[PDB]
Amino acid sequence: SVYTSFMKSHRCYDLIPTSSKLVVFDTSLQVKKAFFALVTNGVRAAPLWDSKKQSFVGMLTITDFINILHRYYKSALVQIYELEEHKIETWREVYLQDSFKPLVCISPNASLFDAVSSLIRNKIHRLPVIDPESGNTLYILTHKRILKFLKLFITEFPKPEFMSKSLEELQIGTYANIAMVRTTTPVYVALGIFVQHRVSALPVVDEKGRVVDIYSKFDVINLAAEKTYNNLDVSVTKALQHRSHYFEGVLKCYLHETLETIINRLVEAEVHRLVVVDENDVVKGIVSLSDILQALVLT
Amino acid sequence: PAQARPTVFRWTGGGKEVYLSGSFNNWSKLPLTRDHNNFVAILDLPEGEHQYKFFVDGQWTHDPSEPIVTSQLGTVNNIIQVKKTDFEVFDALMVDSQRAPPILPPHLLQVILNKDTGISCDPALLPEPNHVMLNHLYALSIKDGVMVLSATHRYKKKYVTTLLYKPI
Amino acid sequence: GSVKIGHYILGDTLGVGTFGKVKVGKHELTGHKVAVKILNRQKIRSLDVVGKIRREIQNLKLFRHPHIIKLYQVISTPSDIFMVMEYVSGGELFDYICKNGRLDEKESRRLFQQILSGVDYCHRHMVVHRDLKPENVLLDAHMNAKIADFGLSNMMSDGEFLRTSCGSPNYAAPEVISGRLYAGPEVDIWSSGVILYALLCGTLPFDDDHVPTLFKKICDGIFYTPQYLNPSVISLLKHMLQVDPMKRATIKDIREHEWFKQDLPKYLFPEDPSYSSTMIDDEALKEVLYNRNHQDPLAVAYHLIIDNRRIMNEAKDFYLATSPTRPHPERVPFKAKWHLGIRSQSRPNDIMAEVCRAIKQLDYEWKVVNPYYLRVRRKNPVTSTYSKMSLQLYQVDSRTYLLDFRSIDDELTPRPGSHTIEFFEMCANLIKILA
Ligand SMILES: Cc1ccc(Oc2nc3cc(-c4ccc5c(ccn5C)c4)c(Cl)cc3[nH]2)cc1C(=O)NO
Ligand SMILES: Nc1ncnc2c1ncn2[C@@H]1O[C@H](COP(=O)(O)O)[C@@H](O)[C@H]1O
Ligand SMILES: Nc1ncnc2c1ncn2[C@@H]1O[C@H](COP(=O)(O)O)[C@@H](O)[C@H]1O
Ligand SMILES: Nc1ncnc2c1ncn2[C@@H]1O[C@H](COP(=O)(O)O)[C@@H](O)[C@H]1O
Repeated sequence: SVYTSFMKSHRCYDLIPTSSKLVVFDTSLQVKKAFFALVTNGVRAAPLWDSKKQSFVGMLTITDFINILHRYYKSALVQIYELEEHKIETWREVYLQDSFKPLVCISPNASLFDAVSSLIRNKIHRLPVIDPESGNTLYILTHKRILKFLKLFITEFPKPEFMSKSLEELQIGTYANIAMVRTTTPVYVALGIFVQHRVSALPVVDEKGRVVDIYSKFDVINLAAEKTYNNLDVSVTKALQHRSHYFEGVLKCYLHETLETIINRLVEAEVHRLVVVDENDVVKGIVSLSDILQALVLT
Repeated sequence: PAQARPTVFRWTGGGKEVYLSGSFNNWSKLPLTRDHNNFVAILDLPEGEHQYKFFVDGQWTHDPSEPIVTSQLGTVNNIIQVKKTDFEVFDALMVDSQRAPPILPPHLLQVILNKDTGISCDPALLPEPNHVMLNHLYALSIKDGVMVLSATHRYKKKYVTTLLYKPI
Repeated sequence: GSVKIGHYILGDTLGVGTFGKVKVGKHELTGHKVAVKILNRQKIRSLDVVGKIRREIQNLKLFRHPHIIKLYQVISTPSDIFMVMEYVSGGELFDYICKNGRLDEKESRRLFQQILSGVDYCHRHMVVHRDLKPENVLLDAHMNAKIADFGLSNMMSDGEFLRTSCGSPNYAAPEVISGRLYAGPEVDIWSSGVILYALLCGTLPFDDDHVPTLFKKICDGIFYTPQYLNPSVISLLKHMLQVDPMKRATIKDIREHEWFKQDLPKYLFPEDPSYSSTMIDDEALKEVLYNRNHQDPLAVAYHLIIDNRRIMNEAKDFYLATSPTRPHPERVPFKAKWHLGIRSQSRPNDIMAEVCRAIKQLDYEWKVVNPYYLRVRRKNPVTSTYSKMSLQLYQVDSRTYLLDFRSIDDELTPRPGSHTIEFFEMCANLIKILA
């Protein structure tokens, strides 16, 4: 395809910005301090470095912050002891006692077809770009970065017929096994849904099932920013009040809209997913960037 | 091809007439061109040994500052070996080679992590660094028993500012 | 017989050089004229520049640009190196100003645009001329500026400063005559400002027969502006001649200045002011002399897509961060003040002693280049390789001094660990002691 062959041609180095910032955590660091560092530097994920092994072991993301909170949260009347007293290495040991996960990374000279494949195969949203010579981590590659690169640097024509095909006819996205929360749903319950379903975002719906908001994994890090993480009994609506002053309505799409329209909307909005809705905003499903990139690579 | 290799014969001194006689010209007299106190001819010579002598104002002589060979007949000639390594520029240069604290440059006082960036772009992005700032160590004052180090390094045309969080 | 090298017949001496004389030459067939710079190999050994000469040849030969003197060929002989360069018949710009006096505004601007284009081209290739002055700016028959004599130039390295005494006092920046460390692009800009002044006024902005007075005039940055000067170019001169190198105009600033923009041809600055690549710049390269030469379609295509990317303005924010309406989605919810190295108000001798004993305490090997400069190496107990860093004590103010840590690139093949992190950990051990 026009996009498939494009990703085969270009190298990961092409997506690396001119000047960027990269945060790296020592695995002996207090895990609470690490999540505060992600907020301070404006970074959603960091490579983990073991001084003992002299190697990058893995990645610390907001998902790990969600896992810790849901696991060790007891009530708002008692502190979360493990979150404060654990080290990144100590919780990694608790998280995978028998299961073993390696560090998924990629060379800057590898193609985009390789990068998109790695993100899909490993079910990861964070792919570190590591130079094999120096051993330094150059950049953290994401779905959002790749698709925006495709949109900017690919000409519309030639245009495949599949771009004008509707979302419904292409069968892109998840219209089954939905993971949502009510407006009144406590944050702790939302964290549990994140852990079980392992989805990037939860559409916030009213009594009628119409989506009035969205609670993503990124929004959870605001608990660390405000240091409100010790009260999870609050509703997801109260947790999302911080962005109220400058927020546009939840980004959505319809089954009759074309794939190109949806890709343009996501690249312009710089968000990871759209909520598939009917005319009353009732949620019919979700179209994410992982759904789109899997369609562009396979075809 | 390799049989013509430019060789400079230069006589430093005064004279009305200066000639070059060598095995290459069959010991004829080649007039040297004068530029003040230098007499010069440039000859393309085959590889290997050549012997030569100068005729200066009616006196046969040799260059004392140049290699010589003494015959069993008492003849003293200058001798030169034409060698391939002299005619390759970087091969010729290869064999040729073989208090108060300085005031801090103000350039290093430009801290890429102290620089604020517009709210409308990716928080991971940074301004283009000055090349003199690269590889230099920047740090945060140690707090909470944690020390933070940072440096900006270059990968081909791209730059990466790396932050390391390590406990004390 | 005559003096002939590479089919060129060597003529009269154009000029003299520390290593060797520069002599005109004429092709025995076509009559083409070149300038041959003769470099005596025993002389370049006496003062050992042999590596520096080797580098200057490499860079100058790769250079192509209308207003920089082209290096055609380097001919090697047992006793001598011959540099065959383009020949321009107009001679020095200095001599032209001596004879004809000051140039008018339009001719001064025309030449200054050409000269600065060459200076910019050098900086893009990481070369600083350091010798810039009307004596080193030549002219062809058509009055085009030609930059010459890179003998005093240098190749800029990442994280390094230049303290070397260079050029001439009249064209030297205040930090140069003070012996302070500098980056070096700001020094060429200062020299370009004096050239611009000389073009307009026919005189030098800083000149005195008393050398200590001259050096004070330069450090004060006070020069006379004649009444006939355009206030616009006066503002440009004041910016280039700023004593503070941090307040001194850049080439980006000069390209933006209104006096410089007037009548400016496009071949002089085909590229964006930035010396680092952009997503849009690479795009054209992927699609597969021309930029600096008169326009050709292959060159034209480059500007076509550059102008096409500019008109929309929708692709620039992707590759880089702007420093100062809709906030980025991930920047909305989220102050630490960074500083260079570590500071000490103690005596320079005491802080160097504390460092040395701490280097020893950590079992690091170190060599002393300068009382305030150290080169330290640590062996990695895991990877069995070595981590190198350089230490330099600087003076921030009267009572404050600063220890600077700088990473040193290794020569190794692909290697275990992270070179950047290993540099941090090596500094971390020393900082922990010193703090
Ligand atoms: C100061 C100095 C600088 C350089 C130097 O070395 C050389 N000078 C040279 C001159 C010539 C040369 C070139 C063209 C000539 C002449 C004649 C007519 N013409 C037309 C001499 C040559 Cl082909 C090689 C040289 N090597 C020698 C001295 C030096 O010490 N002078 O004694
Ligand atoms: N490159 C990687 N290597 C190893 N584990 C990763 C990587 N990226 C993400 N993870 C883990 O995958 C889980 C999901 O993270 P996320 O990528 O935010 O969905 C978390 O446990 C991360 O620590
Ligand atoms: N709220 C949700 N409920 C159910 N599935 C989802 C939800 N959000 C994303 N997915 C699916 O999860 C997969 C990974 O998407 P993401 O987690 O957005 O990277 C895709 O198949 C999505 O369609
Ligand atoms: N479809 C959407 N509608 C409204 N806001 C969204 C949408 N997708 C993501 N966001 C917001 O974008 C920010 C980051 O989302 P993400 O990076 O996609 O997890 C959070 O503030 C989300 O609430």
